[PDB]
Amino acid sequence: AKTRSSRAGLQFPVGRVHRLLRKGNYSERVGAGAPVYLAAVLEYLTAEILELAGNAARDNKKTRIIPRHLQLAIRNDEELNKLLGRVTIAQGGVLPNIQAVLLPK
Amino acid sequence: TRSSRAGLQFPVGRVHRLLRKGNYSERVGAGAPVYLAAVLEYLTAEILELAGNAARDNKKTRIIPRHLQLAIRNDEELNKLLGRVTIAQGGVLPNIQAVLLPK
Amino acid sequence: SRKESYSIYVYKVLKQVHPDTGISSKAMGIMNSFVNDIFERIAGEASRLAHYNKRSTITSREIQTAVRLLLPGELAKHAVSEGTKAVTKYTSA
Amino acid sequence: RSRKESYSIYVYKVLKQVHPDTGISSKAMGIMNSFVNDIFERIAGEASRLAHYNKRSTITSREIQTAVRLLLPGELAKHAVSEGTKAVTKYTSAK
Amino acid sequence: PHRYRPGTVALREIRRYQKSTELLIRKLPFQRLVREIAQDFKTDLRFQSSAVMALQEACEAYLVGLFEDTNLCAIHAKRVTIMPKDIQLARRIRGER
Amino acid sequence: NTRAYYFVKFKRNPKENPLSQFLEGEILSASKMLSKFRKIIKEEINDIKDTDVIMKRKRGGSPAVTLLISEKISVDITLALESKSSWPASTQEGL
Amino acid sequence: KVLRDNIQGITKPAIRRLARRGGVKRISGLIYEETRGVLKVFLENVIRDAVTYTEHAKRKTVTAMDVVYALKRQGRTLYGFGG
Amino acid sequence: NIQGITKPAIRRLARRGGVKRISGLIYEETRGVLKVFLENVIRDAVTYTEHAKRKTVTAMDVVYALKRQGRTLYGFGG
DNA sequence: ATCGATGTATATATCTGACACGTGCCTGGAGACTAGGGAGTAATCCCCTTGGCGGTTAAAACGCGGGGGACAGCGCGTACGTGCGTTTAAGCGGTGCTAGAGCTGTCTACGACCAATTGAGCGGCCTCGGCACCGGGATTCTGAT
DNA sequence: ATCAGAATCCCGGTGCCGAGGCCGCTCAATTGGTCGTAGACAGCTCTAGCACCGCTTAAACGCACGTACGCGCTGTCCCCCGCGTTTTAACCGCCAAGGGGATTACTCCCTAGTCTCCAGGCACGTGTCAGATATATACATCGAT
Repeated sequence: AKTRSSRAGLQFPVGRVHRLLRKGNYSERVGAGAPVYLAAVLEYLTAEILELAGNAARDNKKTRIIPRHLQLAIRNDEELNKLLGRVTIAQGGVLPNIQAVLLPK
Repeated sequence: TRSSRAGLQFPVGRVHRLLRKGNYSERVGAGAPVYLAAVLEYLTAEILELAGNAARDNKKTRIIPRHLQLAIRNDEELNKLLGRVTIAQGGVLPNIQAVLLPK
Repeated sequence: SRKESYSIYVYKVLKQVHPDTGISSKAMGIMNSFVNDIFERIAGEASRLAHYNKRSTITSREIQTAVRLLLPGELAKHAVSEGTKAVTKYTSA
Repeated sequence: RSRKESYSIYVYKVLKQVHPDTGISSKAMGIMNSFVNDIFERIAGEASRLAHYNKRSTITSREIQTAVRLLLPGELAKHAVSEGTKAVTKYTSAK
Repeated sequence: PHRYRPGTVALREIRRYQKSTELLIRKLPFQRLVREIAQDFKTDLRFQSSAVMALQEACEAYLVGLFEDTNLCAIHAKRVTIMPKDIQLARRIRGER
Repeated sequence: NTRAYYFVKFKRNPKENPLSQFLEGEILSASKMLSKFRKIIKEEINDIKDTDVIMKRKRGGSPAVTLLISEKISVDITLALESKSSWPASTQEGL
Repeated sequence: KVLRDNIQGITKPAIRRLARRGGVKRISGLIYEETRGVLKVFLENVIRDAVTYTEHAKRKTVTAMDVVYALKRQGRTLYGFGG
Repeated sequence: NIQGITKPAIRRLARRGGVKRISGLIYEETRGVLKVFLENVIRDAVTYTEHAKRKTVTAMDVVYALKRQGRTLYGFGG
């Protein structure tokens, strides 16, 4: 295997991540395994978000993940929602949630 | 020195060493530590001046953390700068809600 | 004549997870910004961890404890598992 | 017998400038010290973000000035910018 | 005239404006408001169209996330109507000015 | 009170003076005049087809324009305002 | 061409709609003025930093990256506008 | 052992906060809130510690943990 | 409670702009060497944490009675919602101008780097004052009288 | 009002310890002097921002009316508060053990730097299908009747 990404079994670019860690001035040096690890973590997080979003899309019987579906995936999952609590998502809308007192009797 | 050249009291040399060995950028313009040392000294003079006065109100000749908290929280634009900062042994601003007062 | 992004890598991950679900353009922009956000967060945390210890290099140890500091519980555990797995494989053979 | 850095004597000198008779207790010393560290780390972090945002490799007084204008609130910002400009200008005035 | 009992149209409008995601503040008046606010900082600025749209997205997100907390405050006081004291309590708890 | 450096303000004059464009409020701006001067010189020396005359990059204001002819000649062109009026009050005891 | 008093472009039904999205079932009549004040304060606090990032870049055009950077600074990260 | 945060101590904290009259269930809720906050902060402190390959949570670790939560704390050699 | 009809949700047919895909170039990723400095590891010092204890005393815990504040119910008036008709100005398209973003070459000032050196700063040490406090006196609170 | 019983505030002598001042030394800041390059300046190009007009038409406005709901008022009760008494465990000072932090010396291997390929990725361009809407249809449901 030539490229470090395929050598690490990932899909995110280990090389691009290595460059961004170098010309980002986070430290004088960047260990060999740091880009591998960081790209693996990025890949896992984006795989989780895309999985949940795809499910949210399959719910509404659509085929394309629009931003609405990313918002539903993020908000409707406690751990992502804690990771992305201070994050507006353009066109995201809001979770459909009427307060329990406002509904008529 | 180099802090005297700028009429500062904060050490421009030390702020240079910290902007350089802190990995904020590859290069540090030689006029940056001066500007930064001046801004630090101005904010420290502001804090210590408001603090001092409060201590003098408590008829005391020695600032203690309570006085820093009184200065930082009474001033409106120092509060906004340190809005998310708790000061050890600082106490709070004497403030009883007007609804709780007797009637 | 180039512009960097993750617009294709996120698409590969998608096709790997949901083999038949497309992704809009604005949603691709969102994911492309989410990856950048998490990258800057984990990298900034690893930089803080490099200085707090008077180290100089961002090893994998630094990135690992940064992932533990940022992501909440089960995301942290799974992300650390994935990271160590990818690193170990890279070290292997 | 090492040399741990801290802004003790500096804050002390600024105090003796602004209140020639008021002392400062070691705990308030530590608080002023951590305040200097916090503000300096904020300003340099924002200067770094400015530099990288505009693809420059130098933190010049321009970046520190915009960092001050971003962090410190309104009036504090204006007066701090004036103080820094004056100091830098004076530094240029020497050789 | 035929009429639902008050509250019903408000309920269906809540349903409808929580399903959809289109921007709610009318666009052109928001562009004008942004330019008018920016004049006080640097005269004759030009606003990338997408920058104005980003400001509008952020502002609608903030007002929606403020009316959520406002509604929480109002219901907490055994009311259904939100009122300026609710908004001011929400913004005082959040930490804003 | 430097006795040698002055601000120039046009007095009343009926026939419009073509230096109006170079005003900055009531002061005639050295910067804008220099800018127009150098632009004209550059565009004119680009009309020199069979001789490489190069305008040297800006260094100050007194050596307004420095031109290089071929690879041996250098010519410093300094623009000066002329006043027929009395010598400035300060500069009397001289000469 | 100066503009003045466009805060009334955030009309009454626009704020009513924003609320209905927020979940509000019944809005008092003085919410409109307080909401316009709140929106103007927020917009000033964001556009000041947008314009500052601009001026520091020596540009004269507020890019969307400057608005996104301003929001990230205020602590309200925005996703979906590059960078 | 959370009960070490006694009823009068929560009362004193509320007094300092400006609370005039305290209900009876505030005590259990406040013990819960405090335990949550301490869980988060000590988790981050122990993370920084483990990463430094030490075994004594030092003041700088808790200061950093609080800074990371967004509650910067002046006064401990920051 | 049926209408009913308003509204919501379900089903199919059509259009079209957005996307998923197939190339061509290029530049950034990858690989092989070299070198040196950062990090690991072992040894040693000594500080600083932990534990144990005995006593004292301030604080916690407990009982109790009573009053004052929480909470429910009712009434009343206003003020907010809803529907219609009228007015306004957003949105869209289309054109047209151009101010300014963006890329590129040149060139000079400026900052990194290294070696000498010299004073500023840190640490140990010690003397004095400043704050806490105790006590006595005086004024001002809160509450029954 | 008043009178009292504390609570608080003022003023002064007093002790303790911690802060402020001094002195010695080592190490980092300063100063030249050299070199490389970042960035500034200008100049060209063309994208994109602004301005404007005219139409259509959806939304905003204004107004009228009714009723739901906010709010004040009253009544009851339970549950905090405040106080006095009994208990308990925190503080403190002291001492001992020893674990671990911090430092130093040595060595090695891991990463930066550089140069040399070359394929992964991006912009371009294109074909098509997912989704929005139209039209038609089945059913929930709000509600005054």
